[PDB]
Amino acid sequence: GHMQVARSTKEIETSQSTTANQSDVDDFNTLYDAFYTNSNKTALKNSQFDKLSQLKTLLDKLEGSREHTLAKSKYDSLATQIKAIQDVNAQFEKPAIVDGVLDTNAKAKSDAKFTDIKTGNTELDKVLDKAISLG
Repeated sequence: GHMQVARSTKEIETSQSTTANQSDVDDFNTLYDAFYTNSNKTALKNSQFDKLSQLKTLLDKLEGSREHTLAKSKYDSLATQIKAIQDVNAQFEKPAIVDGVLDTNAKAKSDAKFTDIKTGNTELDKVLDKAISLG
């Protein structure tokens, strides 16, 4: 076209393989940060789990970019932490890791089949566990 835009006035990026965008990354990281009840990311909010496919979507926004890696390693991480939560919550009649904290009020179903899930998030592992300890 006659506009001619490039990396010239779009920050100091490009020419270093593919790279993500903040409309890709920031929201990713944000919704991602959001899955975590705290920024230590040692605990997970369950309302965010519905956005895990969205976090995958934002990671999908990272898709094709280098950030994707990092962010897949964030995403997949976060996804696992929640999936873990899900896994074990999924064993209860009602989730028992909710907001990084287990629901002792939960009900480890007759279908509850727990796994010593390591998400890499220890405190989460320990809350994952928490639930399993209801099981």
